[PDB]
Amino acid sequence: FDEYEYVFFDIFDTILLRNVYPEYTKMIWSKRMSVQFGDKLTAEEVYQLRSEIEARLCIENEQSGKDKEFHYMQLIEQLYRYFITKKIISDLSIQSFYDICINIETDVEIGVQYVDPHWLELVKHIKSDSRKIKVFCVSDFYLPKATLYSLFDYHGILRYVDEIYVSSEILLTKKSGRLFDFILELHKIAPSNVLMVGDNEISDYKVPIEKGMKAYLIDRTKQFNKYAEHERIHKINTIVGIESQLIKMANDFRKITPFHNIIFSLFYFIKKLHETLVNRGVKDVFFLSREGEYLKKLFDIYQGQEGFRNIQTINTHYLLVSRKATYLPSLKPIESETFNILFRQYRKISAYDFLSSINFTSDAMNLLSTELAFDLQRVEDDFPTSSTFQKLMKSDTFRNIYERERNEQNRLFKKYVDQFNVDLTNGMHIVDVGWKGTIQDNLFNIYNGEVSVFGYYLGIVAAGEMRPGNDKQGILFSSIPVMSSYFGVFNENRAIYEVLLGASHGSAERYNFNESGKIIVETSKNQREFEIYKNIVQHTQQAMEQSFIELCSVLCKKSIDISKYLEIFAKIHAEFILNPNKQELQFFDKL
Ligand SMILES: [Cl-]
Ligand SMILES: [Mg+2]
Ligand SMILES: [Mg+2]
Repeated sequence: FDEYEYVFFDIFDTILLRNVYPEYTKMIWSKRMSVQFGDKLTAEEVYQLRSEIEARLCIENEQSGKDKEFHYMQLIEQLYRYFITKKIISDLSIQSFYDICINIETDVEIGVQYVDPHWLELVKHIKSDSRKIKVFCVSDFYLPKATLYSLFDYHGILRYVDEIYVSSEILLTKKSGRLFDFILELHKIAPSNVLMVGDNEISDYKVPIEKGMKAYLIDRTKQFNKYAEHERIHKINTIVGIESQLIKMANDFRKITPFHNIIFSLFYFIKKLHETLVNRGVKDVFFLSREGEYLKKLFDIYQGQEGFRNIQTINTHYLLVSRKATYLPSLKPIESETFNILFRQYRKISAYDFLSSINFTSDAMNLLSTELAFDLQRVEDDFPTSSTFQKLMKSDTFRNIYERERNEQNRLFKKYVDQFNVDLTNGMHIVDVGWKGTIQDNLFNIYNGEVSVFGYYLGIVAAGEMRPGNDKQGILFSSIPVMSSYFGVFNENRAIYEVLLGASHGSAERYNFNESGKIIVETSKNQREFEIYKNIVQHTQQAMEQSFIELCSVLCKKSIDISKYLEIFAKIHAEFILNPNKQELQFFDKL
């Protein structure tokens, strides 16, 4: 050994290593900023704008008596110029625009960074035994010192470091050597009492040796080869071999569970849905029972696999709703209600069917049938023109129970929603499989049009009562206004989505309070639907969760627009709908 008072460590590719090549973090930040601001600019246009500004400040700071370097606030101030002149931002000051910027990049770095385990035992040795050595960090970088304080604290290594010196705070670099002149002068260090340790031969050895310090150059040929082949594959707008990679990933999953490969469609839905919610500025989203239980499960996972930590993170809830629970409170007063939504698909029904669809109780059913001398069980060929329907509409007992239970369920459901701590002032944002968005039409009526409702569906084949304030969206496929690209692929045999997206509980029936006044949603326990999930759907739901993670490690933390490869997902989907092999068909009939 010699005898050093200070050990100076380079940061990047010395202490912190990246899963991606270092330039890819500005591309990922570019894609996430393009989603952040309304897709006004593409992921590549914001990235080109960052390049043009970064190399601009380098040349400008160079010939201002400073060194070739830029502070992060200088980049953000210029970005605020282009954004506000091109009308990309609105109601956004410079300070809040900086917050979104620095939080995307801080989460981006956190997602791909990892500390060198060799550096950990090393810095532990330095910070232990007995003789007291101080540990500094000198890095040529653009992020503020407070940002690298955050990263080191998050990695749990800031306890071994005593100072952090970044070229962005004083705009002096290790390359020019002036940053060394500043640290040695301020701290009053004798050069020969410093051991510099880094990966660059110029900035971490040649210049330190010239300044009088002892230096050690560690080898990174194995780490920079990993960056070399990763840059071969991941560019700003493409990933080479992504088609064969997905298709190969789709050949080995097929025997896991029957119809295991719709998980690729669900990943496209989850990834494009998230872009749409963040683009719309959505902070709260509701997943509808019961098909939405597994959809929320995958959406909560996805945000965790993308590294969303402090920005572009969405709170998700679970709204216990069913067609039956949401239709009654949405109706008009009996003087105007025609029940057309119920009569457009069901006509050959019984009074028991009708009184259950408008969600009457068995006591009301056992009183109306008993009072009006009709059979509750008897099914009619045309109920809207039936005698029993004409009897009910005229009966005052019906007319009493109708107004009482329509206004109560409306009051009880609305206070059930208030328990979720969501401000419907900006809008109620809902996600489901759908096809039609029936429940959404009910929800919008329940609030009497005072609440803007936004629907986001896996697929949409029927518009229903779409109108201003009642908006619907088909993420994977839609027929509004026109059929979207590859409509026939995902619409064909679309029943498998309802099968594989079963929930663990019963269907939502009605709303009432518990003991204290808090609203409890009663569910109908259908024993055979419970057995289907427990013994079949639940197992395949968790087997697809694992293949969903592997799709995440290949498609999360990238700069790609997922919509550019919908054809690849349409390809994979068709290979088991246009040719579903052997027993997969018999599994479909069982449930
Ligand atoms: Cl450096
Ligand atoms: Mg370095
Ligand atoms: Mg990692």
